[PDB]
Amino acid sequence: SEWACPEGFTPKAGLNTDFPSDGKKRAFVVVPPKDSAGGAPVWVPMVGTVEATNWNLNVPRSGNNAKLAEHGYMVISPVRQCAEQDPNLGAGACNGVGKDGWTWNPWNDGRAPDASGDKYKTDAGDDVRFLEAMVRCVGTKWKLDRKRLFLGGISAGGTMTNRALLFDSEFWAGGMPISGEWYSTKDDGSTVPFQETRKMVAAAPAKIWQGRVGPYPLPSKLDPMVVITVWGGEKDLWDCGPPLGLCSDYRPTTQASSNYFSSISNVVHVACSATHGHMWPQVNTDAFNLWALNTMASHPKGSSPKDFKLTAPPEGYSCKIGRFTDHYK
Repeated sequence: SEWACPEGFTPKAGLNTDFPSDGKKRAFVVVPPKDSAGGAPVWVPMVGTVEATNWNLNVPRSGNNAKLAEHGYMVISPVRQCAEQDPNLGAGACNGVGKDGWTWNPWNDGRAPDASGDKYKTDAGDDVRFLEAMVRCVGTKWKLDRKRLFLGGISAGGTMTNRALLFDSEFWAGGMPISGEWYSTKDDGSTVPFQETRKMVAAAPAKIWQGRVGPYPLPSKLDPMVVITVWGGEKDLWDCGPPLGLCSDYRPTTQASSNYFSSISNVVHVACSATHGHMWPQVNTDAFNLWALNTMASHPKGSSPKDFKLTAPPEGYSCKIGRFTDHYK
């Protein structure tokens, strides 16, 4: 069976705590659709560094992702390890550098550039496993569509989405990484500082760049999926003030991710450009979210790329099949 729960755990509507996974106690919020017509498509939205899981689900400014349950989607939003099972915790310990082999603390989304992260060149990490186990467990109490499991997120959550799609494409039918990092590296897997990294990518904008967000080396093949990468435009940057300052620019990262997924023949990639900067899509939010999910739901796992049809997104967005062509000149 595709569906199972860990010993002693049973899923319920709303907040779930103490889900056992890789020896940790994990939490997640379940918002079921009113009817699971024999099998509901799934949306797993993830916050980034400073927004609380409940904001992403219930506050417009942060996405209002629970609204998708009104349109037939089962929505499951996972709580970050650092928030220690609190869905109302925004930043806290989450706003910090990573440890134990990880780059950034919110999500186990990319191996650290030093030796500490070498095990993660091949090990997907605890978060990739949690996300799958979580969905597999909810699936024992509500009927879910195994071929329509989609995940997504903003910032660190988009980074985590990229990692899960790279390491566990057998599970997810695809997803929507919004302004996620790629942690681009040189071909041999080594990392150079932010500035050089930005420049090397701008110097070769169509190249397939390796990255610590994924396995090293990146897979030459993946299971069938549909991926919608979202870039928020010129101001889509992450700057946390001195001394670190500007440390992520999502132009090269969404270019690099779009290049890779567009190069995998059995994966449909959609490159969406918006103008809201770095936060959940702000223009026509509800409409965009529903457009994006229905677009992914139109391409269930195992669909042929040649049959995918892209419809126009709401005003505020410009999407094309394939890699981004609007990031570099």
